[PDB]
Amino acid sequence: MNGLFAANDLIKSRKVKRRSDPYYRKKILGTKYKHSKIGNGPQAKGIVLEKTGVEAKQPNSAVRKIVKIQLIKTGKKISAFVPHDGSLNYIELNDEVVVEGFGKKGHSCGDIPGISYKVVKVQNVSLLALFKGKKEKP
Amino acid sequence: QINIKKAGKVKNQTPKVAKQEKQRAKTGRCANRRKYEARLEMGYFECNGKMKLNLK
RNA sequence: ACCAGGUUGAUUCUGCCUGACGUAGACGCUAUUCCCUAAGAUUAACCCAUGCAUGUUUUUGAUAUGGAAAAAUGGACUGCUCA
RNA sequence: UAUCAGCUAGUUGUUAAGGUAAUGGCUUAACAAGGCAAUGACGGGUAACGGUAUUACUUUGUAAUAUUCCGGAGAAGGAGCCUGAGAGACGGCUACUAAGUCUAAGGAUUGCAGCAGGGGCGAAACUUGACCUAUGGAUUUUAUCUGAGGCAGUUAUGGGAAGUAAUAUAUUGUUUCAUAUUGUAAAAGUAUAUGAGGUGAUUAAUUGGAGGGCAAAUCAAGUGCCAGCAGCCGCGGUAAUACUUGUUCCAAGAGUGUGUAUGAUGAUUGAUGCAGUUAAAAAGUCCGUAGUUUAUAUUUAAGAAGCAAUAUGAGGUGUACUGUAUAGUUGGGAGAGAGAUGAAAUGUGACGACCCUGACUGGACGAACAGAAGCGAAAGCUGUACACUUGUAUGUAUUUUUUGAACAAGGACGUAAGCUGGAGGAGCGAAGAUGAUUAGAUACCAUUGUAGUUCCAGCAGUAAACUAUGCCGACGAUGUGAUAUGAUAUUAAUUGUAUUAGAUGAUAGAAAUUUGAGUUUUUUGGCUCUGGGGAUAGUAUGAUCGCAAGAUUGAAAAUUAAAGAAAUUGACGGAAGA
RNA sequence: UGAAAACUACUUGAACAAUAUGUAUUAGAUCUGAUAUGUCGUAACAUGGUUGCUGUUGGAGAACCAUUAGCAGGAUCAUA
RNA sequence: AAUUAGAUCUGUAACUUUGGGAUAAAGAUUGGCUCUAGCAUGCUAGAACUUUUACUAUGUAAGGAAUCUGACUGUUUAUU
RNA sequence: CGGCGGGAGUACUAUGACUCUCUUAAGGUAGCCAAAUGCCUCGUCAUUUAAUUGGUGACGCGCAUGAAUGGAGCAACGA
Ligand SMILES: [Mg+2]
Ligand SMILES: [Mg+2]
Ligand SMILES: [Mg+2]
Ligand SMILES: [Mg+2]
Ligand SMILES: [Mg+2]
Ligand SMILES: [Mg+2]
Ligand SMILES: [Mg+2]
Ligand SMILES: [Mg+2]
Ligand SMILES: [Mg+2]
Ligand SMILES: [Mg+2]
Ligand SMILES: [Mg+2]
Ligand SMILES: [Mg+2]
Ligand SMILES: [Mg+2]
Ligand SMILES: [Mg+2]
Ligand SMILES: [Mg+2]
Ligand SMILES: [Mg+2]
Ligand SMILES: [Mg+2]
Ligand SMILES: [Mg+2]
Ligand SMILES: [Mg+2]
Ligand SMILES: [Mg+2]
Ligand SMILES: [Mg+2]
Ligand SMILES: [Mg+2]
Ligand SMILES: [Mg+2]
Ligand SMILES: [Mg+2]
Ligand SMILES: [Mg+2]
Ligand SMILES: [Mg+2]
Ligand SMILES: [Mg+2]
Ligand SMILES: [Mg+2]
Ligand SMILES: [Mg+2]
Ligand SMILES: [Mg+2]
Ligand SMILES: [Mg+2]
Ligand SMILES: [Mg+2]
Ligand SMILES: [Mg+2]
Ligand SMILES: [Mg+2]
Ligand SMILES: [Mg+2]
Ligand SMILES: [Mg+2]
Ligand SMILES: [Mg+2]
Ligand SMILES: [Mg+2]
Repeated sequence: MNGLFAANDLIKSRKVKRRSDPYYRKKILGTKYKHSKIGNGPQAKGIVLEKTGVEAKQPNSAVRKIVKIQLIKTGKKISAFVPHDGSLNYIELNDEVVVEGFGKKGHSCGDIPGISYKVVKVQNVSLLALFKGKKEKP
Repeated sequence: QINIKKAGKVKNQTPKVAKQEKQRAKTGRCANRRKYEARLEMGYFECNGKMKLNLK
C-alpha cells in the first residue's frame, strides 16, 4: 500500500491494526466507566463490618491484617489492608474509614493476595500521624 | 481459626529512651556554607567522592 | 538529540513488567514577609428561607413652588450555565 | 463502530397557485419515476458546545485548550401568542404535566443555570461585606440609576523579589513593636523619614530517605519466619548495616511527600521507522470484479494467436484383453497332529485336517526393474493394445500492436475419515465378547467378530494440506552431476538456452545454518493477507451455511512475573560400540 | 352569521389512554466453566520401559486407549 | 345465556417436518341523490349536496398463553 | 415368552473418586419423573393469588419408571 495517491487505503488499514494495542482497546470500550471498583476518584468512604486477617503466599510467612468495609458512593462490599504496626487497636466497629489505592494500575502488589486498597483515615484522624503519636483518638 | 490477638507486639515492648536536645541548626546559604568548607578540607573534590562521609 | 534492575549452573537473543521525568484534580505533615494571579465546571440542567439587582425626563404642571398622574424613551443589550 | 450492506415515498423532478420582507416541496392540486451508496449510504455509541488567544513535546508535525476573546443554544418540562424597528421574550401574558405555599374556606398566588446565603450530593471549592473613585450602557450622561464594574475580607491554586547573619567571647546591626507625611469616595496597604528595647541554643526550619536501581552506616540496644517492611529484585530461624526505638549522615528547602486519571520512556503501532523457516505470525491450491499500480527516443520490445521435429513426458478419461498369490467347491493318495508366541494357553483335527495332485467360481491388487529420475495449479499419477483429450521447454526474416502484475465482491477443484440412496463383499478390521500377564487391567499379546475400506449418483470442506519459507522484476564465484534440445565437429570432442541435485569458499544472521534467509541504521521497484507478554480460549453470545456431525467469523470479568528460541559444561539412561 | 354575549368550520397543537418496537441496567429456585490454596494411579521427558505428534470416527473413574491417512520437530542424511 | 361475525383497504409475531402457522392478532370505511372519469358497456375509482347517520328484517368466527395424550382423512357398542 | 442383587471400612464435621466381600444366567446401561406410573404424601424449593390439597419450573436410595411387551419428542390436525 505504498503509493502517492493511496492515502485512502493507508488510513483505513492502519486503524484496523491499532485495535490490537492492549492499552488502546480499553479506551474504546470504556471499561473504566463500566467496571470500576471504587468509581472515578482518588479516595472513598466506608463503614467497617469485620476485622479479620489473611495469610500471605509462599515463600514468605506472616499474617496480614485487613478489614471488610462497604462503600457509600456505590454501595458495594470491598476489603482494605491496614498498613501499619499496632494500628488495628484504634479501630472499632460501626465506624468510618477512608480508602486509598496501591499505585500499580489496578493490580495487587506485594505478597498480599487479591487486595488492592489500604486505609488512610479513621474518624478524620490521620493514621500516619497517629502511629507517630502526635494525636489521640477520641 | 486465625489469630488477631498479637497485633502490636514488638513496638509496645521495646523500652523508650528520651531525646537529647541539640543546638539550633543553621539554615539558608549559611547551611550551604558550613557544608562546603567542611568538604574542602578533607579533599572531597580531589578524590572524586571516593571516601566515607558518615564515619562513626 | 542520554538509559538502568529482573527468566539461567554460566552465555547470546525475542518479549513484557518495573525505576527515572511532565499536565490537571483530591489528601498527610510543617509554615515569617511583600507584590502579582486564581476559587461549586467534573456527581445533581437537583430543591430553595431572607435581603438586593431597570428606571430616567419642565412635555404639560397635582385646589399643592415643585410634584401627582398622563405622554415620551429603554426594558430584545449586559450578566449566568453547557442539558 | 461491519457482531450496522442496501436505504428513501413529500422521498427526486416538471407545470400551476397560495404564503412570506424575500429565493426555495416552504405548503397544496395534476402528472411522471426518480434520488443515494465499500471514495462507507442507512443505522448504533459519546463519561461530544464549536473555533481561538495560550501551554507542553518535537527534525516535515502531535496532544491538551470548562479557564482570555469571538460565535451558537436554554431559563422546572412542552406548546401558543400580544406589544414592538427588532421577542416565538421568560426579573411579559395563556393552557396542560411534575412539585408546592396563604385563608376567616368563598378564593388568591411562586420560578436564585442574576449577587450574597442555606439544604442535598460528594474525595472535592470563599463575605446573608462597603461604593459610584476609574472603564462603560440607558436618544446631549458635567448630580439620576447601575450586586454590569471597581475596592477590601476568607483559603499552602500557582509564579516572582527576598529572610533566619557577617567580621574577627566581643563588636556592629536585619524581622516580631510603634509614629509622622504621601494616599484612599471614606478606611487599609506600599513607599520616604523617624522613635525606642536587645537577642541567632532565637520570635525566627521543616519533609523524606540510608542493601541494589540511587547520593548516604556491616553504629548500638531489643524481637526471633512472630510482630512487621518492601513500585520490581528481595530481608526476618538468638552477631539483622533490609522490622521497632535511640545516636550520626544524605537529598531538596518555605516547602516536602502519598494517591487517581493522562502523556513520554516505545523503533512494544513502526509513512519516515518493527517482525512473519525454527521465538506470536504467509489462507490447502487456482480463476476473477471495485480500489491500488504501470517499459518506452510515440514508435517499437514484451504478451496473445499460429508452424516444424507427429521430438519428449507413471498428465487425464473410456472400451477390450492379461499376471501370480490368498480364500472357497470338487476327483485321486495317505491316516496323526497341524498353526502361533519371549514362553504358553483358549480356539482347532478319525463326519479324515495338514501335505502332494486333477479341475472350477469369485473379490482385491500390478512384485523384482524402481533413482535424491519424469509429469501435474495443488490434493496426486506405474500390466498390455487402440480411441478421445492436454502441458512446459528448444529452433525460426509467421500474424496483431500494448491488450501487463496482484487482488475486497463472486466461482471451481480439494488425501483420509463421516452421511443419505441403489450394487458387491476375497483378505484387513474400530465397537462387542473370550484365553494368559498383573496389586489392578475393560491396554500392549493371542483367538473371534459388525459397520467400513470396492463400484455408480450426490452432500460435506477439515490435516505436521510442511520446502513449517505469499506472487511479479534487475544483477551475481569455481568444481562434479541429471532431463530436453540446437550449433560447431566428425568417431574424437567442446559448446548455446530452460529446469534441477550436491560440495568448497564469500556474504548475511542471536545461532543452528545459508545463491538467498544477500545487495540494510551508508534503512524505499509494484500488490494482497497475518502477529503485539503468558493463561482464560479457539471457550461463551449473535449472525450466515449444512439431512446431521459440524465449519467460517470470534470477546470479556476475575488472574499471573514470567512463558519461550539457539547454543556450551556437567549429571543420568531398564542407550550403542571399542 | 350575529347589536353583543356567543355558535360553526379550517390551521398549529400541549397532555391522557391502548398496543408494536430500539438502547442500556438489574432480581431468580436450580446450576456450567475457570483461577488462587489431602486421596487413587503413573500419560510425557532416555528406544521413559507399547517411539512420539496433528486430522477424523468410536469407548471410558482418571490421566487417556483403539481403526485409518499423514509428518519428522526420530532411534536412519548411508551398501546388487 | 351474552359479546364477535358480511364486503373493501392497510398490517401480520414466536415456532417450523421450509410446505405452513394465517381468514393470525390489530386498525379504518359502508346510506340517499345529482354528476365527472376509464373501456371490457355493465363493472370499477373520485367529487359536490343532504339527514334524530347507514351489512345487520332474515342469515353470519369470542380471542390469547400453556400441560397430558393420539401423527393426519377415516370407523365403532341399532336403544344409558 | 421373559429377566436385569446385597453388605462393610477409607481423604473441622459431612460424603466416598478408591478398596474389601456373599452369589449368578445377568446384576437395569442411553434416557425420564411425586408424570394417566410415589403407600409415607396435603414430599422439599421457586412462582402464579389478599388467601391454594389446584397449575407450571427444578431435586431424586424410583413402595412398584425404562428401550419395537418400544424409549425420547410436538410442527400441522381434534364436538
Ligand atoms: Mg508511582
Ligand atoms: Mg452543575
Ligand atoms: Mg404612567
Ligand atoms: Mg457536562
Ligand atoms: Mg453533554
Ligand atoms: Mg400532492
Ligand atoms: Mg475546545
Ligand atoms: Mg433548577
Ligand atoms: Mg433574555
Ligand atoms: Mg431566549
Ligand atoms: Mg419561552
Ligand atoms: Mg430569576
Ligand atoms: Mg448564586
Ligand atoms: Mg480546593
Ligand atoms: Mg528525621
Ligand atoms: Mg553508593
Ligand atoms: Mg515503595
Ligand atoms: Mg530501603
Ligand atoms: Mg517488536
Ligand atoms: Mg514450537
Ligand atoms: Mg511459531
Ligand atoms: Mg510391473
Ligand atoms: Mg523441462
Ligand atoms: Mg483493498
Ligand atoms: Mg474470497
Ligand atoms: Mg465439492
Ligand atoms: Mg486449519
Ligand atoms: Mg501453514
Ligand atoms: Mg502455501
Ligand atoms: Mg509414562
Ligand atoms: Mg510411551
Ligand atoms: Mg529432538
Ligand atoms: Mg359517501
Ligand atoms: Mg385420531
Ligand atoms: Mg349407545
Ligand atoms: Mg440409572
Ligand atoms: Mg413424559
Ligand atoms: Mg402450593
